[PDB]
Order: sequence, then structure tokens, then C-alpha cells
Amino acid sequence: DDVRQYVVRKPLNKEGKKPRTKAPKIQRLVTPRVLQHKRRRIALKKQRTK
RNA sequence: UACCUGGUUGAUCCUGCCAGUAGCAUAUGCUUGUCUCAAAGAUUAAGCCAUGCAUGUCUAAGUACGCACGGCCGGUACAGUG
Ligand SMILES: [Mg+2]
Ligand SMILES: [Mg+2]
Ligand SMILES: [Mg+2]
Ligand SMILES: [Mg+2]
Ligand SMILES: [Mg+2]
Ligand SMILES: [Mg+2]
Ligand SMILES: [Mg+2]
Ligand SMILES: [Mg+2]
Repeated sequence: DDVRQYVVRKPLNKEGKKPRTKAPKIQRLVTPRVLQHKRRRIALKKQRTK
């Protein structure tokens, strides 16, 4: 299941401004950046060993 | 600038101090037109304090769902300033 689908959003409607919806930033979410950081942490050990 | 002078006697030569002389640093008195520097509640009380200020800090890079502002899609995690 996808977490990004099930985020609880907040409606936000002030007088004189268009209606809006806001959702929080998901924390502890596996993203390609996290995997790439782990990949480089692994890849530095190979350089040290060589 | 390696310097002296007056004072004890009726008069003289001495010892010997007092006073006289020139710097310096604290206060004080009188006086004071122009410019450059410049010390400044140490001395008696490390005695007592009204009031105000004198230590705070964010980058692309720890944590933003404060519309407090703000552009597009509009479930389509999180645009950006903060
Ligand atoms: Mg995280
Ligand atoms: Mg005489
Ligand atoms: Mg003298
Ligand atoms: Mg003039
Ligand atoms: Mg004092
Ligand atoms: Mg004192
Ligand atoms: Mg002082
Ligand atoms: Mg100070």
C-alpha cells in the first residue's frame, strides 16, 4: 500500500482567499535519495578497502 | 653644564645644620585669543546603589499541516518567504 495516498489533509478557507488544502511532509519515508545515500555509504567502504 | 649662595663673631678660620636653587607629580588660586595630541572617582569607602543598556545566535544542507503571507495542480506527501 502507498502511504502518499492515505495522508490526512487539512482544509483551509479564510475569507477573502481561495480555498486551499495542506498536507504535512511525510517523515521516515523511503525515497530514492535515502537509497542513494545508503548506496554511497556502502561505496566508500570499497574505496577504503582498495 | 662634574656649579653653589645667606645665617653663630668686636673681627677671623672651621665643624655643622637651617634657609636659599632646579626638575617631577597631586591639589589649589589668579588669568586665558588660535590650532595638534591627550590623562581623567587609584589614594579617604574591595563603601551603598534608583533607572536604562552591556550575550546572543540559521544555511541549499537537524525539526513547519501557524493561510502569517503566498504560485500552479486540484487526493495527485513536501512549491516558496517564514
Ligand atoms: Mg527525515
Ligand atoms: Mg654680630
Ligand atoms: Mg632645603
Ligand atoms: Mg582659523
Ligand atoms: Mg572607590
Ligand atoms: Mg579604590
Ligand atoms: Mg579608575
Ligand atoms: Mg559590558
